[PDB]
Amino acid sequence: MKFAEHLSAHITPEWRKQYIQYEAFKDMLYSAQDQYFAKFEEKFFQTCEKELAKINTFYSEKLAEAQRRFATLQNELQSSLDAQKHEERVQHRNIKDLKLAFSEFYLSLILLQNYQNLNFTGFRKILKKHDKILETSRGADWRVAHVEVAPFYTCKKINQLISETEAVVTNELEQPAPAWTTFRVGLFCGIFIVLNITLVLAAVFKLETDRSIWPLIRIYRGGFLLIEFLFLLGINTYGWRQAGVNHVLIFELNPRSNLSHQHLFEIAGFLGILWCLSLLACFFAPISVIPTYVYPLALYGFMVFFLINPTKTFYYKSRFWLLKLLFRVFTAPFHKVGFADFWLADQLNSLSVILMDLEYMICFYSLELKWDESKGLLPNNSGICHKYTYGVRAIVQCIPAWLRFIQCLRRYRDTKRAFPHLVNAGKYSTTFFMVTFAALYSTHKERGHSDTMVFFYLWIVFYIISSCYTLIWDLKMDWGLFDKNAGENTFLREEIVYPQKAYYYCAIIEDVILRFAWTIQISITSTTLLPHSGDIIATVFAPLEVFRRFVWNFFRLENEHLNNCGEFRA
Amino acid sequence: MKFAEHLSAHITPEWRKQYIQYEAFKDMLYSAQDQYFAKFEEKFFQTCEKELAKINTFYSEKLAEAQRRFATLQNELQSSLDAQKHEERVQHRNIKDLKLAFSEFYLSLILLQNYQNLNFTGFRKILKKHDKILETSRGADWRVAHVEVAPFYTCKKINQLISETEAVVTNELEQPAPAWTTFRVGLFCGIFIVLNITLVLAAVFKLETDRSIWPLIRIYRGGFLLIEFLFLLGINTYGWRQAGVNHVLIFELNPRSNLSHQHLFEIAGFLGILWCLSLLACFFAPISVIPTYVYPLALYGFMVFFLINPTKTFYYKSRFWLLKLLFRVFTAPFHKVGFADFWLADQLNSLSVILMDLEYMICFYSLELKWDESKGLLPNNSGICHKYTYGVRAIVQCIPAWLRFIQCLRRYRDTKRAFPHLVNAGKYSTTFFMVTFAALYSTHKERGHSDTMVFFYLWIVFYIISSCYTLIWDLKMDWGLFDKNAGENTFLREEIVYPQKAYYYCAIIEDVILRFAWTIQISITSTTLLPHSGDIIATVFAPLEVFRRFVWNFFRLENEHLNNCGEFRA
Ligand SMILES: CCCCCCCCCCCCCCCCCC(=O)OC[C@H](COP(=O)(O)OCCN)OC(=O)CCCCCCCCCCCCCCCCC
Ligand SMILES: CCCCCCCCCCCCCCCCCC(=O)OC[C@H](COP(=O)(O)OCCN)OC(=O)CCCCCCCCCCCCCCCCC
Ligand SMILES: CCCCCCCCCCCCCCCCCC(=O)OC[C@H](COP(=O)(O)OCCN)OC(=O)CCCCCCCCCCCCCCCCC
Ligand SMILES: CCCCCCCCCCCCCCCCCC(=O)OC[C@H](COP(=O)(O)OCCN)OC(=O)CCCCCCCCCCCCCCCCC
Ligand SMILES: CCCCCCCCCCCCCCCCCC(=O)OC[C@H](COP(=O)(O)OCCN)OC(=O)CCCCCCCCCCCCCCCCC
Ligand SMILES: CCCCCCCCCCCCCCCCCC(=O)OC[C@H](COP(=O)(O)OCCN)OC(=O)CCCCCCCCCCCCCCCCC
Ligand SMILES: O=P(O)(O)O[C@H]1[C@H](OP(=O)(O)O)[C@@H](OP(=O)(O)O)[C@@H](OP(=O)(O)O)[C@H](OP(=O)(O)O)[C@H]1OP(=O)(O)O
Ligand SMILES: O=P(O)(O)O[C@H]1[C@H](OP(=O)(O)O)[C@@H](OP(=O)(O)O)[C@@H](OP(=O)(O)O)[C@H](OP(=O)(O)O)[C@H]1OP(=O)(O)O
Ligand SMILES: CC(C)CCC[C@@H](C)[C@H]1CC[C@H]2[C@@H]3CC=C4C[C@@H](O)CC[C@]4(C)[C@H]3CC[C@]12C
Ligand SMILES: CC(C)CCC[C@@H](C)[C@H]1CC[C@H]2[C@@H]3CC=C4C[C@@H](O)CC[C@]4(C)[C@H]3CC[C@]12C
Ligand SMILES: CC(C)CCC[C@@H](C)[C@H]1CC[C@H]2[C@@H]3CC=C4C[C@@H](O)CC[C@]4(C)[C@H]3CC[C@]12C
Ligand SMILES: CC(C)CCC[C@@H](C)[C@H]1CC[C@H]2[C@@H]3CC=C4C[C@@H](O)CC[C@]4(C)[C@H]3CC[C@]12C
Ligand SMILES: CC(C)CCC[C@@H](C)[C@H]1CC[C@H]2[C@@H]3CC=C4C[C@@H](O)CC[C@]4(C)[C@H]3CC[C@]12C
Ligand SMILES: CC(C)CCC[C@@H](C)[C@H]1CC[C@H]2[C@@H]3CC=C4C[C@@H](O)CC[C@]4(C)[C@H]3CC[C@]12C
Ligand SMILES: CC(C)CCC[C@@H](C)[C@H]1CC[C@H]2[C@@H]3CC=C4C[C@@H](O)CC[C@]4(C)[C@H]3CC[C@]12C
Ligand SMILES: CC(C)CCC[C@@H](C)[C@H]1CC[C@H]2[C@@H]3CC=C4C[C@@H](O)CC[C@]4(C)[C@H]3CC[C@]12C
Ligand SMILES: CCCCCCCCCCCCCCCC(=O)O
Ligand SMILES: CCCCCCCCCCCCCCCC(=O)O
Repeated sequence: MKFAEHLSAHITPEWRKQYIQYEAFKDMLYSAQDQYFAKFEEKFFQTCEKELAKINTFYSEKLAEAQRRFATLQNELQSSLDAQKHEERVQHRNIKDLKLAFSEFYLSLILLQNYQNLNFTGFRKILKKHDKILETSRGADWRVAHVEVAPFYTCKKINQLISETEAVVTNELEQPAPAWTTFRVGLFCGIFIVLNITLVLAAVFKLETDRSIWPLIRIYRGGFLLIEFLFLLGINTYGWRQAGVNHVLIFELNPRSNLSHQHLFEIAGFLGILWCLSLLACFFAPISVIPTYVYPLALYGFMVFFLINPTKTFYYKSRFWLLKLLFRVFTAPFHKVGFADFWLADQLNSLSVILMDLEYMICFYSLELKWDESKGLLPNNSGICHKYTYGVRAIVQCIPAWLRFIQCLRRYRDTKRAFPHLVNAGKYSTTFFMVTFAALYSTHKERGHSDTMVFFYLWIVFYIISSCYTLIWDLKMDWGLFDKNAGENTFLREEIVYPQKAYYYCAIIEDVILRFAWTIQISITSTTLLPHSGDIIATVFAPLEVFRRFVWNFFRLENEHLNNCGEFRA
Repeated sequence: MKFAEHLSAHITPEWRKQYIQYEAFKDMLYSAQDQYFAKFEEKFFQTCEKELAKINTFYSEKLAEAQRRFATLQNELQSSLDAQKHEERVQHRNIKDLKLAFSEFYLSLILLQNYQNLNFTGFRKILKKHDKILETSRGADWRVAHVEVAPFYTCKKINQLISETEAVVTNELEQPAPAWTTFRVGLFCGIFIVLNITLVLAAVFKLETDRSIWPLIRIYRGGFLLIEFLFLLGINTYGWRQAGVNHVLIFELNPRSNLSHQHLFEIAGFLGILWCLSLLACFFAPISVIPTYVYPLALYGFMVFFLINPTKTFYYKSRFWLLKLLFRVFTAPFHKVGFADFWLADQLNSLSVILMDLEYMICFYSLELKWDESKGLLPNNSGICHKYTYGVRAIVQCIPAWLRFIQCLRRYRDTKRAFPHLVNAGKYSTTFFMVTFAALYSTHKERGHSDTMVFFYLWIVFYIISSCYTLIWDLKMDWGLFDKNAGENTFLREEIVYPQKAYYYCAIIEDVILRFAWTIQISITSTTLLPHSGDIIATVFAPLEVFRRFVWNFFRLENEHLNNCGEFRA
């Protein structure tokens, strides 16, 4: 695909003869590969010099007439304001015609850096293409000897031009997804809606409830949290794009190819059917010979095979990007950290239930599950797997904290700043004390120690420090709120990107309620309180917790683009 | 909505200042209404003269350079052909660039012809709007004395210019619906699919089959037939639009607003969801107190209220367009006939099973249904309603033939041509003899007359008469096939529109096959053969006749657009 034929796709035909004719210069690139060698390798560098001057002459002429039009647009605007200083109703209609003229020139300006960047990207593609076609390194230097020094690239006046246009718009003045991809979202949004209703009815009416269903819920709870996250992240990618925050830049995402919000809802929908089908099948058990415990591996196994597929199909381009990011996060100290590394490494800190539930499924299927009985997923009637023996659950529980804490220490040894790179380590180091004091208390109660209640105090004394540490932190720097430049935006930062100010006030209240209760759940599961209360409270809070991470994703990215608090891009 | 802002909506901004500025004159009109009288009328007969000359000067100049560009393209294309007469690879690449050049030139011709016709429409809207705002007839007189004689309207050279453009393209050279509608279509499709599978499973397993279920099928068949027809008609409109057939013209539809295929798919999906819900509810009967027979009334009454709703919401425009067409069709002799009337009155001829089932439902609910028992839709265990007593079934069966015969007679009386306006009369009149002889056979067999088998031979003899009459007719004039000007397209007409001829051959075979069984289906319903065989053969043949009607609709429109066989537009 080579960026070759898709280059001219996002180019207006009015400049068709003017842009780099990438499709043309490939054709005789393969001519010599099918058909002197030094002459054939130099002619392209002279051919690219033909395109060098063609874009050099046009851009400078366009740039010169753009800044001259910047005088003209200036001459246009305040004169309308001077005209402002039915007659005025036509005048602002004439202004709105001028706002169109400013917008078309802004659109005309928009085309100009594309005439630079698309060409600027268009060059390098044909120079490395020449670089393995003829096995040369001069092309890698030709972009340095010509492109990196060419007038159409070195002069960045076009970048600062729209910077004035955007400013003057805010001072004086003030592609859709393919139809098939939109349809498939509806089809997968409909099969998921009805299938849930039959699941509700099947549990209440058909399936019997005398047998304990606790193992079934604690096994299938892992799947639901992932499906909630992917769908909730689909709303996020729509919010960023609509608001205006350039998530394509902060994420260091591929500038050309990216997943729109419609694409995310399709992956969320498809897994929704498979999860619902597996749960519904386990109830009725239509096969009557295939055991019920084989269905959970079919569901989780399918997702794993979906993610790690070599086949260059089914979102293959975007699947490796996650795989590269996931591995770089897990081996945190061995690599540097960017915004992509930080984001995923933190997202796993609110998805800790899935990692825990993986341990339960592994233990249950290997210690307490009988592979000689058809219905084994539902017990006939006290299992180590759902307990905290040896604190194996505590070790996996602290895994998400380990990834971030190591990253912050690694992020300290490249810049040597105690603030805000070591204070961040404090907020992640508190969760280690959260689980340790919990596990020791529960074991002491089981043994019967007199000072068991002493360990209860620390687990409650250390309960609060964890909550306020991450609450005062998320509300001050991650979101950037509570600033001295509040002005009109009282208790807020000076500039807001999202339309309505009530949303910022709404999330401040919500980020406190769901934070003081979440730290109970991450520590309740270690201790033993009640078999019903050991699930009924962990199943009503875990789907709530991922919602908190969803709203926190709305403001961290905005505060990373407005102020660059993270200093990732400098 | 007055065509006012949507005029400028489908106008390229490059000519925005050149088109009529409908919004400004609307505003001055409401300024008048909010605030001399003749002096008002007089000064806006010159105001439209301002746009009269503005568009007169632009169009004639644009057409003057267009025909000069027509000389230019005639200086361009054969020069490429002369250049045609890797070198030739670059030559034909420049040839394709010149085809692109002719493409935006044709786009500019498109811009010119709408700069004529949309401007023409805007004139008539503003003049008529002035005709009730100030209660004057001069505006219509002005649209006759200036618009109807204007240089930009009287000179139709642009139409033949685009004709020449299409001719040269065929000689030498050779908007998407909003995403919400597509998503809704997908949602309804998925819900329908899952509910159908649930219905099949419930029928096979849960509901008991010892009791007779024939009344349920003979009641619920009509909704399925209607839904199938609507979905197939959506596919029909998609095929028409994609092929190039200008169905906007033959149907005399509104040039601006029309129902694209996805709207039809949405309506079909919604009705399918409702029908499936009604059937599934009738199966389980969850309420256990509400009787099972009220669900068909709920479904059919909801459909009726949907079609007759006064509210100007939910496809209101198309809704009353269909209502007007149906009213004009049913009172056939009192009105003239256009393509819409003929098309709907013929569509109703292949949907007779819906009327038959409506009659059956009326009789069953008025004569044999006990309104004092909850479960009555399923008989406990010989019903006059499902029989053919008095030939009420016969008369409702021949109703559509009566409508079409009356329409053809009215067309003949308004034209006085024995061909082709009287052979159609016999083709539609054979059905009366069909049903009369079938009913007489059945009655005589019930009585036990010796010459009942005489009526058997008479029915069988008239069977082939009815079958070949409409089969030869549909294959010769309605489709236009089997023409002497075959040439390469053997057994076909000289010009074909759809891409592949195998479609034509398959449709010929399909029509010949299915025309000999729909007649059996429409003739058995009067006679009595077997309670199982009565229902089964009709139930497996009814959903096929609508498919045959769809495939006939696929070709009748092409034939009338290509040859004007019906002579409706002359
Ligand atoms: C007891 C049984 C219960 C069973 C429950 C099972 C769960 C049901 C969940 C239903 C999921 C529905 C979500 C699908 C929405 C798809 C919308 C869509 O595709 O529209 C995209 C929309 C328009 O895009 P446009 O601007 O035209 O073009 C964009 C350029 N690419 O642009 C947008 O992206 C904006 C509008 C869409 C995003 C905002 C709203 C989406 C979600 C709203 C709430 C859905 C309900 C959530 C679950 C219930 C909890 C409240
Ligand atoms: C092992 C523990 C697992 C626990 C959960 C951790 C994983 C959670 C899910 C993955 C992370 C969330 C998605 C992050 C992406 C959000 C960023 C965004 O908006 O961009 C979309 C991203 C960019 O892709 P794009 O720009 O097209 O490609 C760049 C290179 N050309 O493109 C993307 O959408 C990237 C994400 C991959 C594509 C969608 C996800 C596919 C995976 C399905 C489920 C995997 C199940 C894992 C096993 C679970 C076992 C219980
Ligand atoms: C990857 C996992 C492996 C594959 C999983 C396969 C799909 C999930 C399981 C589907 C099972 C559907 C029900 C099977 C019925 C088997 C019999 C049964 O238990 O029936 C329950 C109920 C009462 O039946 P009863 O009279 O007791 O039967 C006596 C037997 N002679 O009789 C009924 O069935 C009552 C009606 C309720 C049925 C609801 C079924 C809805 C969902 C089924 C699949 C739909 C798929 C939709 C998506 C596909 C793509 C569009
Ligand atoms: C016991 C179990 C029973 C299970 C079965 C129950 C019934 C299931 C019926 C499912 C019906 C689904 C049909 C919905 C199709 C909608 C597609 C759509 O909207 O796509 C639009 C498509 C592309 O549009 P584009 O050209 O991009 O833009 C047009 C500009 N306005 O434009 C188009 O319209 C062109 C492409 C789509 C139209 C042609 C193909 C549609 C139908 C294909 C066959 C469907 C199956 C029929 C039922 C089975 C019998 C074979
Ligand atoms: C009483 C006996 C009934 C037996 C069956 C007879 C009715 C069959 C269904 C209606 C007729 C078929 C539809 C014809 C449309 C095909 C023409 C076409 O492609 O154009 C769509 C047409 C034009 O609309 P448009 O151009 O937008 O508006 C013009 C004015 N601006 O716009 C249309 O789509 C017009 C049709 C209306 C909109 C869809 C239909 C709504 C009705 C729903 C179901 C009706 C149930 C009737 C009762 C049944 C009782 C058993
Ligand atoms: C226009 C009419 C107005 C609308 C009418 C109502 C909606 C349509 C009918 C829906 C009926 C759903 C099921 C009703 C169950 C009623 C009870 C019953 O008989 O259940 C059957 C079976 C046996 O039940 P049993 O255990 O004997 O009950 C003992 C009571 N304690 O037990 C079972 O239920 C077995 C489990 C299978 C149930 C399958 C249901 C699938 C479809 C349900 C509706 C789907 C939603 C549609 C779309 C929603 C919106 C998008
Ligand atoms: O779509 P992708 O998988 O990303 O591959 C394309 C393209 O692949 P094709 O050779 O099959 O067309 C190649 O473009 P060229 O460099 O050969 O011109 C090259 O990838 P491969 O050589 O490995 O096939 C290139 O780089 P990359 O895959 O790293 O992205 C990339 O084009 P883009 O860089 O524009 O995406
Ligand atoms: O949306 P529609 O139903 O098509 O009605 C609009 C518009 O209605 P409104 O007055 O409510 O905006 C009127 O436009 P004017 O002719 O008054 O400028 C007029 O309909 P009514 O006067 O009956 O309301 C006109 O005619 P029609 O409804 O017959 O189509 C039609 O605008 P268009 O003719 O451009 O479609
Ligand atoms: C989340 C990532 C790290 C993977 C999941 C955690 C893995 C490493 C955990 C989860 C369940 C764990 C097992 C659970 C129970 C037992 C029984 C006992 O003999 C100790 C080891 C053994 C066999 C554990 C080995 C490690 C294990 C497989
Ligand atoms: C996280 C994803 C990969 C899901 C994990 C599924 C796989 C890795 C797990 C789930 C259940 C596991 C099995 C559970 C029990 C036993 C019996 C033991 O005597 C040998 C290992 C064996 C056979 C395990 C092998 C690994 C296994 C199949
Ligand atoms: C940098 C430092 C502070 C990080 C420490 C993280 C690791 C080493 C800590 C965090 C949680 C801890 C566990 C928490 C609870 C228990 C249960 C107890 O019966 C034995 C020790 C054991 C199993 C702990 C072992 C050490 C542990 C895994
Ligand atoms: C339940 C209460 C206490 C807290 C819940 C807060 C929820 C409802 C609020 C907090 C932040 C909000 C978002 C803030 C900004 C945007 C962008 C806007 O263009 C569409 C709405 C959207 C996407 C909002 C959706 C609703 C939202 C998620
Ligand atoms: C298709 C259009 C014309 C409407 C449907 C046909 C109507 C007119 C038909 C269908 C069912 C018919 C009824 C069926 C049975 C009987 C019983 C007997 O006492 C004769 C009249 C009566 C009561 C009929 C009256 C006319 C009727 C209501
Ligand atoms: C064509 C569409 C509207 C479907 C027809 C539904 C309506 C018109 C029909 C269906 C069943 C019918 C009812 C069937 C039986 C009776 C009992 C009789 O003593 C009085 C009339 C009455 C009460 C009928 C009135 C009309 C009725 C409600
Ligand atoms: C112009 C002419 C040819 C059209 C004739 C159409 C009408 C009048 C015809 C067509 C179908 C006919 C009916 C068909 C069957 C029977 C059953 C029989 O036991 C009595 C007569 C009766 C009820 C017929 C009466 C007349 C009828 C209604
Ligand atoms: C069953 C056999 C004997 C006959 C069935 C005929 C069917 C399959 C054929 C007959 C005519 C065909 C159509 C002819 C033309 C068009 C338009 C084209 O752009 C897409 C295919 C489409 C929409 C075809 C769909 C399939 C079709 C309806
Ligand atoms: C579960 C039944 C579904 C039946 C309908 C399936 C409709 C989608 C078919 C897609 C085929 C391939 C086209 C993909 C186009 C694209 O990549 O956008
Ligand atoms: C059964 C659950 C459905 C929930 C999701 C419903 C999504 C559709 C909402 C429609 C709102 C109106 C939007 C109309 C816009 C348009 O006309 O294109």
